[PDB]
Amino acid sequence: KPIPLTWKTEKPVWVNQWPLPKQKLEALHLLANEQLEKGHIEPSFSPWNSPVFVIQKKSGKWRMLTDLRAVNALIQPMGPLQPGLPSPAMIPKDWPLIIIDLKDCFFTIPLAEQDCEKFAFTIPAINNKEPATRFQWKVLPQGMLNSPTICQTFVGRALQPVREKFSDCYIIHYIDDILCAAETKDKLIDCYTFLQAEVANAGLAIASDKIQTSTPFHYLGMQIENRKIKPQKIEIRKDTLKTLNDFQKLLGDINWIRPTLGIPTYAMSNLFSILRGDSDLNSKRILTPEATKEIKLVEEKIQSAQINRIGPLAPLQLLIFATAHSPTGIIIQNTDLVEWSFLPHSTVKTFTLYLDQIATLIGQTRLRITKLCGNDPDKIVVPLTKEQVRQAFINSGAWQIGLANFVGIIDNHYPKTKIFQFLKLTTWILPKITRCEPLENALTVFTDGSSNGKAAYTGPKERVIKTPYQSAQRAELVAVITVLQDFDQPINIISDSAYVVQATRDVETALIKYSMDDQLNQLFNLLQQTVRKRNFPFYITHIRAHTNLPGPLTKANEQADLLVSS
Amino acid sequence: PKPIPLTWKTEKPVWVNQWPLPKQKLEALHLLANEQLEKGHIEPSFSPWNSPVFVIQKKSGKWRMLTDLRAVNALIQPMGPLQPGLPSPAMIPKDWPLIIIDLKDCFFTIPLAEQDCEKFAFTIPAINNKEPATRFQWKVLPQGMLNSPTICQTFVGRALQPVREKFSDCYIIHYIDDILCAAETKDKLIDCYTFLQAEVANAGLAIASDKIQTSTPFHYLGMQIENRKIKPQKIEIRKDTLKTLNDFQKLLGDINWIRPTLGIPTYAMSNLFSILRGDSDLNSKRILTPEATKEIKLVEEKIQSAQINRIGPLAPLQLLIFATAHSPTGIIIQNTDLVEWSFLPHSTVKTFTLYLDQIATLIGQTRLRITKLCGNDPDKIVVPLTKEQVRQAFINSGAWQIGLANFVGIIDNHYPKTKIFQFLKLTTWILP
DNA sequence: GGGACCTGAAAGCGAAAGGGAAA
DNA sequence: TTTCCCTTTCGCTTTCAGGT
Ligand SMILES: Nc1ccn([C@H]2C[C@H](O)[C@@H](COP(=O)(O)OP(=O)(O)OP(=O)(O)O)O2)c(=O)n1
Ligand SMILES: [K+]
Ligand SMILES: [K+]
Ligand SMILES: [K+]
Ligand SMILES: [K+]
Ligand SMILES: [K+]
Ligand SMILES: [K+]
Ligand SMILES: [K+]
Ligand SMILES: [Mg+2]
Ligand SMILES: [Mg+2]
Ligand SMILES: [Mg+2]
Repeated sequence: KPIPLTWKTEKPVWVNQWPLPKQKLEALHLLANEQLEKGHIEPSFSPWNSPVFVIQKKSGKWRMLTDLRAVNALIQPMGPLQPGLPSPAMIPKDWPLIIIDLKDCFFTIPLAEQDCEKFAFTIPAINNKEPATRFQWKVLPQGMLNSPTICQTFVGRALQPVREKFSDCYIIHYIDDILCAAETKDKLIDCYTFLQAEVANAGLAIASDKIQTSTPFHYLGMQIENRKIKPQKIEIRKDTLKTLNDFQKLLGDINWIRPTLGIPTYAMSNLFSILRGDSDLNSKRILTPEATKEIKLVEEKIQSAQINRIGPLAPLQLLIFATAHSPTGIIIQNTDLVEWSFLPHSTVKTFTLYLDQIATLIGQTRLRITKLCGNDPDKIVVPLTKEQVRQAFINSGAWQIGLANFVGIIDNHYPKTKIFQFLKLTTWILPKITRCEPLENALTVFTDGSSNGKAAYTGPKERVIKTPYQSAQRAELVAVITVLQDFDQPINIISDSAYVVQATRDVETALIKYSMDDQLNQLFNLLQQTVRKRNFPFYITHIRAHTNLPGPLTKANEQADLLVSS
Repeated sequence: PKPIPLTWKTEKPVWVNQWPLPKQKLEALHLLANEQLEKGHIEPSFSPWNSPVFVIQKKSGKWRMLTDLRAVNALIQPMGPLQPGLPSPAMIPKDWPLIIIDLKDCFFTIPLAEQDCEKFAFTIPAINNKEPATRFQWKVLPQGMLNSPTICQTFVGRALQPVREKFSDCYIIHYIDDILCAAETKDKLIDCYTFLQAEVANAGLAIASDKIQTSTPFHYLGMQIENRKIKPQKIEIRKDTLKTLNDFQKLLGDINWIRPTLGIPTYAMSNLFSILRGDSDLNSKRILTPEATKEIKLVEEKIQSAQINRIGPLAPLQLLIFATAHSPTGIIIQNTDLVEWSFLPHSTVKTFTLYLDQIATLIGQTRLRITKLCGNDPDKIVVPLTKEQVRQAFINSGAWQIGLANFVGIIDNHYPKTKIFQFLKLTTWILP
């Protein structure tokens, strides 16, 4: 018995049929009468009416749609069943396979008797002088919000016995697009024969004109060979790049092929950055020569790059590369690429630390590998020493969450292949200049700053600066920068501002967020260059601001505070 | 007994995404779902509601399915102190014998109203999305939802409602995870009991006959006070870590800042605060004198003094976890009151090289303790984790899954804004 | 102008919180 | 004692791609 809809309200709604152009009206008539012939639609007397219209298929044929917005608003949603595309890479390499696409899928699945009255419509007359003929759907209308859940449930039940009888067959099912793969051509034939029976028993028809048995196959937007896989779509809009909307179109194009063709987040930095500005789709945007170098590099990668069908018996490995901007991950089986794993260009925090990004990526890519092949990787390769992994397990909460229950191997031996050599790396993975603890036998500098724009340090040498800033924090960051410049030696730094202390201690390995205050971005950027250009290490900590306790650190903090008054 | 439907703040469906799981756990999920399908406790679902599920392997090798019902529970509409003119535990005649049922010993199979089943939905995902997910909904209340106090209290009230009425002479009540039925004559009682046993078995409450206990009010009320009593704790600032100027300056900053709130005169910690005098090098050594030690004991005494004697009886408890060095610290609180401190037993700490594991183990242990003190889970656990880090922990950490099994309260990282609680968060405490 | 459901990515912005001065 | 100074972090809107 088929799945009935739940209705909020029984008050019928009438939405007027709208006019159609001759060519489209003929097509509507052509399809509408054929469904009648098949008994998929029936004459209607219902006080409900929804518009119907046509659009072009890729076939070149037309599609009968029902504009069911007002009717859908009265139907309880069902839960979704397939969050994203299957990956072809998990179809075991060198396995013969067949691709099936059911004919007028939604229309072959019956509606519960009582719901048919609600999916009623008006077909205009070929002639503007002659009256309209009215029908209703007895089958899933293309336009109904639950048609997809119902179609998935119906076909899935039909395929379930095929899955059970051929447990060694790889069977992908997306809505009505279906793949079948087996080890041997004989095993594929037994598998397929069983399938034909079961789809027919459920009253579903295989489109014979559109069956695939032979390389090269096309499935869910991918070109699939015996081993090699690439996106079908081999072209990005690069010609006319004058508006915001033009760049939105090109970057959406590139995004879709990123995961298979291996474009790192840093290689698109210049293109992504041009998206910033006026919200109007028609706002002008200039193509920069850096943005163009980026499009050349993408275009070369489209031609060369690929992913690979895997052995069904071997586990996967995860490689994490210390790439510029943010780490990059590759899911791999020995030398064969499965998928690239990438991080967002824009960030949440002001200061996103590279070690937390590694840990986030390992967690996200572990889940993806688990989704692809049903297990963690047997090995995760990280651009970290034994000692740094040890320190990360002790000190990083993100690393602990990232690698919780990871039973395999962590190591830093990358494949000796040349293929990854092009990837642009960073050396700012972990803090090497910024110290966790005070340095031994080192000068102590004390910094402060005021909303009057004055900044100073004191201790073994003194200085006051007039800074352009009207913030105490911004003034003090200029003091901290001057301290890191004027003490070409190991230094300890004590500041009263939590803010200055956290920024200074975190910038070395940080992704600095693009804030709407450029002035602050320039300051954090200068602070970061200052730390990175150091010859010697430094350590910075917080003193509570106005304690008036005894001791030398209070004394010097009070000197700094006086140096930046009035 | 036609089930009454639950009260909801909103009818807007909440969908929390199921995450991929490895085959072994997907196989275990299908196995357990079929087991429950055969008992008629779940059925196939098309709901727009979804709550995530995960499976925990016992050492037996068997799996148990847990559901994260936080999102669904947050939408339950709480009810008021229904049947408040019913008798209190104090008002029974001490000459009467008392029958004691422990609801933790029992098993609950509470049928849901047709309309409520859809809200308790979940998904088993498919490897690689190669097939549509299998979806299901509970036809009986999932056991975790009993940790909502409202639901539990309402259910037992309805279950006891007819037995109480008919047996006017009998006094039958639900006191803090114990169902009590007591009458003056031993045999007048046994009649009342066996009616009740049969009545609540009809509503879905399995009662364990072996586990049942018998005893007088005076023994009960008196033991109850000793069973659920707050542990007085002579808590101290940890001193072994205090070695350098930098250690003392940080700690004495936080002490001096909280000092007014503790009512310690400014001049009265001069021996302590003078330790800052000397070598300006941050790693230069400093030692507490006996005098300085006695001044630290003033701050410890005031912190000890904040611990309440007895909990308020209406208000739920909360748990704060702090990410202190070595091993994490918990504090049980009832809103702004400090109740009691919670630690891992010190012997076990070196066993867990994953700090995350220790957070999870502490939460499980303290949840049990909180249940002992008040009869319920805390309604909030405050952790040093962002919502994204909580979500990743549920996914990756087996320790986290075990520790937060059947938790339906709030998990967040919003700590109190009271000065004392800010001071405790900045300092490290231990109990010798 | 004209349907449904899913996935991923980008920037910008409004809501709410953290901290620590101000009422 | 709550009730505002900002600033930073989080959630959501609004574009683009893509799948049957
Ligand atoms: N733009 C689209 C494309 C597809 N579908 C849904 C309804 C279709 O029934 C199903 C499969 O799409 P097809 O392209 O296979 O269309 P048909 O099922 O009509 O198949 P065919 O053209 O082979 O008859 O997906 C949809 O609602 N809207
Ligand atoms: K199915
Ligand atoms: K950025
Ligand atoms: K900051
Ligand atoms: K949803
Ligand atoms: K209970
Ligand atoms: K879907
Ligand atoms: K944009
Ligand atoms: Mg089709
Ligand atoms: Mg300062
Ligand atoms: Mg005032």
